[PDB]
Amino acid sequence: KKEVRKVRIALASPEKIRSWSYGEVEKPETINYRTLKPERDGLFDERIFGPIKDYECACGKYKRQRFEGKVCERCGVEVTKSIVRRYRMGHIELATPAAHIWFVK
Amino acid sequence: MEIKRFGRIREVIPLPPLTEIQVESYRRALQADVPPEKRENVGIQAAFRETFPIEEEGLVLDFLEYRLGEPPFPQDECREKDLTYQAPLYARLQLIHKDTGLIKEDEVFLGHIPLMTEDGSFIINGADRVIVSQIHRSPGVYFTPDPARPGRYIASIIPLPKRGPWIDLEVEPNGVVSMKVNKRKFPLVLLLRVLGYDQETLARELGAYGELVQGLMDESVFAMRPEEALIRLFTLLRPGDPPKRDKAVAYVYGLIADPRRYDLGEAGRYKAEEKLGIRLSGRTLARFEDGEFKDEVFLPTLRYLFALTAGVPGHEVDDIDHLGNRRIRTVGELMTDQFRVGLARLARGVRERMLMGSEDSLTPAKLVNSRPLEAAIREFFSRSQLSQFKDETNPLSSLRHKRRISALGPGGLTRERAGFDVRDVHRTHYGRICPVETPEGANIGLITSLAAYARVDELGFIRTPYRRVVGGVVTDEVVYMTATEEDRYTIAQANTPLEGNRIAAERVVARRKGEPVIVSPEEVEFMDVSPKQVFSVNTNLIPFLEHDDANRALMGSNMQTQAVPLIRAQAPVVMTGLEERVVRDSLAALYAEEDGEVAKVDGNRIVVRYEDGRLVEYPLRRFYRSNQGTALDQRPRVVVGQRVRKGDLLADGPASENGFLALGQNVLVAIMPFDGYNFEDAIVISEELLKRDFYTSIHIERYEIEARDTKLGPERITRDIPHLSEAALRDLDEEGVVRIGAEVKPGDILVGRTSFKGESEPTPEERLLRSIFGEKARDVKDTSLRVPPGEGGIVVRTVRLRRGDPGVELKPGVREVVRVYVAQKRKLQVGDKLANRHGNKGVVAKILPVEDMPHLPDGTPVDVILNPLGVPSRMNLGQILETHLGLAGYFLGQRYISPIFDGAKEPEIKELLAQAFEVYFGKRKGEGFGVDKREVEVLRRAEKLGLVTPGKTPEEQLKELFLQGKVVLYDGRTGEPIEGPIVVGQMFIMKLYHMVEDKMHARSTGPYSLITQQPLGGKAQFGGQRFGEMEVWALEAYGAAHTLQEMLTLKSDDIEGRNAAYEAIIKGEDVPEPSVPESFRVLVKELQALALDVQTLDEKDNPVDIFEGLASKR
Amino acid sequence: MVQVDGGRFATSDLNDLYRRLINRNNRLKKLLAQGAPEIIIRNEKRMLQEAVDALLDNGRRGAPVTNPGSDRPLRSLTDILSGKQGRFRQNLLGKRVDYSGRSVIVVGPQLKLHQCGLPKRMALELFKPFLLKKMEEKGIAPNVKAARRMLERQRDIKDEVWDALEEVIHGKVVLLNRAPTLHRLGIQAFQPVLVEGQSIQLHPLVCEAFNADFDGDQMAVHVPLSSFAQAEARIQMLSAHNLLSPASGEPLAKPSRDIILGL
Amino acid sequence: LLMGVTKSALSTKSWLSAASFQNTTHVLTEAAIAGKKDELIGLKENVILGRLIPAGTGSDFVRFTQVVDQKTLKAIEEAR
Amino acid sequence: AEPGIDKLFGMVDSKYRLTVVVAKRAQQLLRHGFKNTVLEPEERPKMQTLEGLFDDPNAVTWAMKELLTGRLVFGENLVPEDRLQKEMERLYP
Amino acid sequence: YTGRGLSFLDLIQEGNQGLIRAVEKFEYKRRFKFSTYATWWIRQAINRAIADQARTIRIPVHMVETINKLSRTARQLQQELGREPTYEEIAEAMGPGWDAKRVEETLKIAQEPVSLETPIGDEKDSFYGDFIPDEHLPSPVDAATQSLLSEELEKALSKLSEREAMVLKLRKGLIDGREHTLEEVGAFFGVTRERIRQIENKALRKLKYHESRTRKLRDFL
Amino acid sequence: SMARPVSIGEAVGIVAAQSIGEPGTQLTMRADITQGLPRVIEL
DNA sequence: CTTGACAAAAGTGTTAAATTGTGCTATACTGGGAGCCGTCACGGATGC
DNA sequence: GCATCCGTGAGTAGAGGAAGCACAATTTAACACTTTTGTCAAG
Ligand SMILES: O=c1ccn([C@@H]2O[C@H](COP(=O)(O)OP(=O)(O)OP(=O)(O)O)[C@@H](O)[C@H]2O)c(=O)[nH]1
Ligand SMILES: [Mg+2]
Ligand SMILES: [Mg+2]
Ligand SMILES: [Mg+2]
Ligand SMILES: [Zn+2]
Repeated sequence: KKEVRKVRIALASPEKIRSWSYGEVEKPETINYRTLKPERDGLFDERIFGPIKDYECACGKYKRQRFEGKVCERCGVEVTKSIVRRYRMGHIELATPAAHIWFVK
Repeated sequence: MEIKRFGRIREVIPLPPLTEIQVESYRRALQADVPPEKRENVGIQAAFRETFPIEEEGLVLDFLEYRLGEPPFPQDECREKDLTYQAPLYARLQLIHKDTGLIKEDEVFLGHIPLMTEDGSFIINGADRVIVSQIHRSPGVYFTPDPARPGRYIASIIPLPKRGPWIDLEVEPNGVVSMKVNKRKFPLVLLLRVLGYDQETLARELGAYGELVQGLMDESVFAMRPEEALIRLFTLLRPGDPPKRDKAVAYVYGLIADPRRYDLGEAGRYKAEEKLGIRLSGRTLARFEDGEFKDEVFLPTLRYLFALTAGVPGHEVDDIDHLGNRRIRTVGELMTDQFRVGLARLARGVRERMLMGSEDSLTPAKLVNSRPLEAAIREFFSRSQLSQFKDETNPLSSLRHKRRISALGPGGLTRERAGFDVRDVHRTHYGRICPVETPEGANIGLITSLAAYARVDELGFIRTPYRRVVGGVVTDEVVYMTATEEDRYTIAQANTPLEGNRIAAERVVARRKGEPVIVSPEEVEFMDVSPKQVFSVNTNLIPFLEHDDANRALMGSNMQTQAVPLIRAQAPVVMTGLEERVVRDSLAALYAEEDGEVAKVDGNRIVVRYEDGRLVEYPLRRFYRSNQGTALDQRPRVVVGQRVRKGDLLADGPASENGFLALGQNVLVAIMPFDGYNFEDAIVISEELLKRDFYTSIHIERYEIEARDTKLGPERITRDIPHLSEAALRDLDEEGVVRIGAEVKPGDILVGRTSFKGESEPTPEERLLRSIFGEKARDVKDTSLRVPPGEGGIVVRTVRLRRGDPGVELKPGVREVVRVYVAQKRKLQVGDKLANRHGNKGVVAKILPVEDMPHLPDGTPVDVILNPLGVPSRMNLGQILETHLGLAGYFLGQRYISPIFDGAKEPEIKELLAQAFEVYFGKRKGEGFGVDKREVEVLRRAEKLGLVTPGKTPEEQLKELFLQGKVVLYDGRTGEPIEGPIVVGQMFIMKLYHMVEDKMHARSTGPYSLITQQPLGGKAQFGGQRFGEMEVWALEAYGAAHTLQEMLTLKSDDIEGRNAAYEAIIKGEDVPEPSVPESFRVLVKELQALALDVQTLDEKDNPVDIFEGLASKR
Repeated sequence: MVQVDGGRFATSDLNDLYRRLINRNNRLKKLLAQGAPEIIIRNEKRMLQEAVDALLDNGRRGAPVTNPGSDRPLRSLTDILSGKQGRFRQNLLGKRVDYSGRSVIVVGPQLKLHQCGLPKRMALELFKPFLLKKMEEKGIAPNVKAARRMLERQRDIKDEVWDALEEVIHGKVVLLNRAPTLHRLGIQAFQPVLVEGQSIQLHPLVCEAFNADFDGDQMAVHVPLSSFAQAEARIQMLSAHNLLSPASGEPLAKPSRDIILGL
Repeated sequence: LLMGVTKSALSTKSWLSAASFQNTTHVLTEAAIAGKKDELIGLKENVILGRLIPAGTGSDFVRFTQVVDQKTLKAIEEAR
Repeated sequence: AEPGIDKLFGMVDSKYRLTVVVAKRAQQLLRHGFKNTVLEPEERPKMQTLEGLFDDPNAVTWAMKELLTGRLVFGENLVPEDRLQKEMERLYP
Repeated sequence: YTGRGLSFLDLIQEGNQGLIRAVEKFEYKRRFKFSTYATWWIRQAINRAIADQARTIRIPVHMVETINKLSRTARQLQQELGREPTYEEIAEAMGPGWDAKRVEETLKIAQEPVSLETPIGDEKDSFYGDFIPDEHLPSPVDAATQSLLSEELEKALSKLSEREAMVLKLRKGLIDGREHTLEEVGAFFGVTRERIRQIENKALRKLKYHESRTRKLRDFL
Repeated sequence: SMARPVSIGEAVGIVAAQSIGEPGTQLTMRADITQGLPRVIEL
């Protein structure tokens, strides 16, 4: 529709960073060592970053396209396309503030 | 076919063993066969005695002796099962309790040491490897001038690599002599006080110079006690740590006096004694005993520095690129260095184990864990820069690989930070390092070759032989000397005329410290052995080298390594004389051990009964695949009942003909332009070469597949593959493997395999399709191995390894592995690369039928046409002289040996051409034929060009043209002669490894990358071509906006665009408009991870969403 | 975090840098809730600042963070965008592309200035979607899917396929490129002529602009797809339309070597 | 004022083209604090976004040209 | 060299305008199946096939030949673009 | 404890947590010194932190202890046999409940992932990640055959009646993406369950009859 | 390249950079070493 | 098109067995360890 | 005027490449049983 005519770059506030994210990463876990599935609250969680295959939740209650825009009430995973996993961000809440090294060195 | 030899110089010694740099160094390190009590303190024996004994500080672990066991598997078994050819190592240790006095001895297993093959290589994980020698600066004491300020010098002390820090001694402008250690500069008097030096001692010896000694006479620290000075020095070295004497003496003693930490080296100690004129007891800077430090080298180094600055006649600066200051580390030393590294780690785990856990009940075996030692050795032989994949395209390739010298590697220089001076040809390179053989590009001058007569001595310095000259007569006594020793004499050239042993010339060309001079015979002290000692083995194989420019001689010697073996390979018509020794030392052929009689001859083995009565059977390697894919086999050359002498040839190896190196063919060459098919190095050949199987070679390719255990189920190698017709499964046997002898083409199945399908419900459209035809979906899918595009041939071998087989170490989860070998026979074709020994190369551009080729008046056509425009600007005239001599041999039926710089000259070549004309033309007259009408026309022009003498008869003028290497040549297309006489002769041409069959590739669509979603790279991956920045600039300068946009979006990473473009074309439509590339979306996300807000706007500054709303929180 | 064909896993360096920061952040929370002394708390906070520095820009301040058992520094976000190997110069200013090939070059003296010689085998792969449509238009294949199976196996390709490939390329041009591309004449457009063999035939008079000869040189091939792309290549980029030098204005395609010698 | 080619190119108005040349950290940190806006004027900026470059056939001087035949032109003008 | 390239370059003020006119005309021919051509039957480009002579399938070749006859009109702001395609589609369904 | 997956400063901070716990539980009535008791708690915290943070793919504490015991056993057998043991020797020394299959599975679990950024070769312009294809997004070839199949399936369904096609699409799941029960289709049209079965089966017979007369649908199978 | 007035829309900046840079590179690959390339860079 | 069936495929508690998470150990023990120069050379910008 | 710090160095191709133990919480698998859903035979 609309065409891109300009690109702007600026600083990001803490309040803007929290509006980007779909959840907070609380654990350093990647995946289960036996089932090879992402762990809850980890760096690959489906409830934050989206489903791994199209229109399929973690628990398996939903498996088809008809429930588009729906969130499972059991696993908490949105039923949508798996390509959102390239675009959805998370965030980490620090216990104490830290400086950005670009604006220091 | 007889052989004629030229030359005058008589060599007094033959060439040394050409692989002795590898073989002799690794034997000295191992000392495998020397009895333990007679072993000398070198190699790994010296490493055992350096780390041991290990003391807790009351438990002592000591070393007694070691031994090496027999290898577990033979060499051919290791190659087939991907093993390492090695031997177990055992150490005999004893534990002593100091408090009690009880001793226990046992033998502990330490691991495996790789073993070197007879030709000088290793088998690491089933692959052949070569350890390349390293050159580096020798340790010692050196004096160089100050670049910033004239009249000042710097003294350096350099240990072995990673065996101590460098020490600098400089006179500061203020007059204080300073010592710099680890980027920290402190006055020398502080440390010189620690060595118990007083004010009366220093001024006695160094006070004979002037103002310099005054800078060493500070009274602030002179009265200070050595213990107080020791602590003060410790604070400067590492400030912050608590000053304690127990910690202070540990740091100072461990920095310059601990033999386990500082090592000057045998070469470094020898250099220091020669220069400073002292004698060293050890290999450290200072010696610690009786609770005090005693000086060993610091005082003599300081005296040389002061006297050099003062200007005494006997002291001079050092040249760091002088070959007397550079030394070679061979395979034995490089291996032993890592053996000592891993042994120090083992002693570190022994100490932590003997002070914690069952101290009263200990055994030597329970203390020792050999895992650190095996990891050090394994890392060296696998992931070292000096351990390289062996080059074995032909036997000459592997010989050169073993004589290469590299300045790179761990502890060496870097490719990017190396300057001009380190890359130059130094004057001391003469007779030690070849001046012409080196790679062009970023590695020029950093990788070199050993000279043919050179050898590395025990300390690592290269020596070259010279003949002693006394009183004007030359003796046969030969002395090997280094560059530093060579500088003291006047050395005559090898071509100096002699009357027996007496020098005959009044004026002699000689060198004095590297520069040419003219001297009298009574001033000569040494003489060169032969011209061959200046160059390497590759350069010594080029005849008429004296007529070639060095820039083109570099190409010729390098490209002999890339020649592939031929099924009808033959030895060159013109040889230098090194062809026999190259085949002999490569160990590729088979020779008789002593006199005997041949009993059995076969294509697989030969049996010889020797005169002592014993029978020896020799198996033959047949159709073996090398690291580069070329076939290596041995062909017998004897018959049953034939008597043989000691050293007689039994079987030819690859690229050899009756014991001579054979890298190509001998062809008939004409030098003339031909219709533009010779344009800019292109080459025209005849179809007659293909008809008689010239330039035909055999290549073998290997393919592999695995059957694994998965969660869904195990993969199975089977013939029953779903949805496949009988035409596809015709050549597979009952086990799913292709039968031996089958002919395979791209798309043909080699091994059949099935895998369990992942759980995924099908798409609705497929579900209706399966309902219509009444077909039930299967639970497995096709995952078989097929021939890649552009490949194929004949199946000649299969190998099947299964879990549990003896010697087979498969990775966890792998059930079995199947390997298939495919062989093809390659004939010469358009696009193949050819070369000669003088640096002339080019690709084949045209193949002509025989009736199209130019031919001699007797009907003989030529084989190859070369453009004369490639000669003049390259200045490689050796190929012209080889052609002239090959023309004489074509009619006389003989071959020649012309050594380099002493060989065939034009008067001798013209005397041979006169004899060849008598059979080339005297034959015609007897048969009843005169002079052709067409030859009279060419002769008429030839005297207008000033080529023949006016007034002579036609027969006399044809002979005048023959002595210049020219003949009258007819055109095959018209039958009329070329208007001028053409140079025609015989030349030796090689077929190189680079063939167009292995290089042609194309792609429409294929695999894509994970993160950027762009096409992969490389033909092996079926990847696309890189369209880089400079290519984008060219499209911008053309104004092709739409062509540039397609490559950026529709053909690389616009996922939606590339799907729509493919569907439009198969429907007969024009491709649609592209969209945002995916790599730009990645850049925006990666910038957001850096807490930067990047936003795309429109004309009104309103935001534009490029993520389709997929990343917006509702 | 992907599983390779053999069952082994592969992961990026950013995952290890995130794990370090999360571990230190969680430990600081527990230490604060336990009333730890200020010496322990200050140590944790100094470690947390350094962990963030490594994630953003590893090696800018202090010693680089390395993966245990190795000395290779971990790749941070700043390393991903900067340098010759970074995101800008490697993936945005230049890319790898579809519909492209490569082979050795030989001389064709019989060609016209606007022609080149292209192997049949290369052209079959380069113009594959066009050929699939053409095969179905005739009776060679019933549909596009059946056409693609026929080309997979070499022994299943019939003689009529080569006739169809001749009508596909009628009037079209390709792009030939030799590296290094020093000026814009390192890319030129040619009308392909299908040949037997595996090497590309090049006109004698365009070798000076390419700085090309015949001792081993290789060249690349590209296919413009749309009508805009074909029209630009046939009008602006054609070899026969670029005879003078953009730098000096002197003839660049001109007689050379043996052509001069004969004349 | 006179400056060299490197300094002249790094002080350009567009941050996308300056950050893709050299000194990326310094260029990006200065643009973000100022809130700079890139107007996509030159060639490098449009290449990065995959747009049609404003040169050659992509220039506004020739980009909007129309082509029509007489039969369709007569019908439109007469009916208007 | 393309036939009549010298005359084609002389018909436009800028060489890039000629490429724009050619590319847009070829799209028109492809979209209507060559039924809107201004060429006479004896002027149609041909290609030689094993079965006989047939029409040239290359639309870019057709566009260049049509532009040499002088029967095409090109310029800026000639007609509204939506009204151009509607009439051309009605004339050539 | 250095060299086991954690940095020296990480080990120190994990040991400081054990020292805090020891202060809480220490008893001075027993007349033992503090370092005698605190050493137990300091070592435990460091050891537990190694088993929980040293691997990218976390492995439970009990399984980590099995992997460590399995490595000690193979090292002891290696120095006794003069060679690397087979899986059958390892299982026998481990004890009851262990066979060669369990040894191989445990070793497969204990494998660490490799970095995508690890170089290969000497020059630093080639990395592991450049040789790994992506197999999640469909290829351009696979996307086109999906749409070609749908277009051909739509033209075949036009030969059917209005309800025969509509019932078939609901049952097969072509409209909503999910199949619907015979009863669910019945509720949409107001008809019984068994009625759907016969009408859905009839439409299939007509499709099979046309299919044999055109062969426009077999290649997609 | 055409010996005629330049047409509006040509990227003359890119052509200038390629015209200056090309002879310097080919000369090095084939005096340009001393008082050649270094003098041009300094200017 | 509608009833009666009829077994089958799928759904639903219940529970024992693998599997995983966590606390604890009382002689006395109290500041690390690896490096280690053909250290790359030159220009620009900053701070004294 | 000088010492200190920091970023820069051509392109494409290849081809190898070291703790236990006890016990509580939690997850999973096995097993029945109830309910839902097609087929078959009428009709
Ligand atoms: O490292 C290199 C080597 C070569 N090349 C490229 O390959 C070319 C190899 O050029 P050559 O060194 O083969 O010389 P030449 O053909 O120009 O010699 P004459 O026939 O004129 O005597 C170079 O001129 C350059 O284009 C590189 O780009 N980089
Ligand atoms: Mg090279
Ligand atoms: Mg050349
Ligand atoms: Mg070349
Ligand atoms: Zn769910």
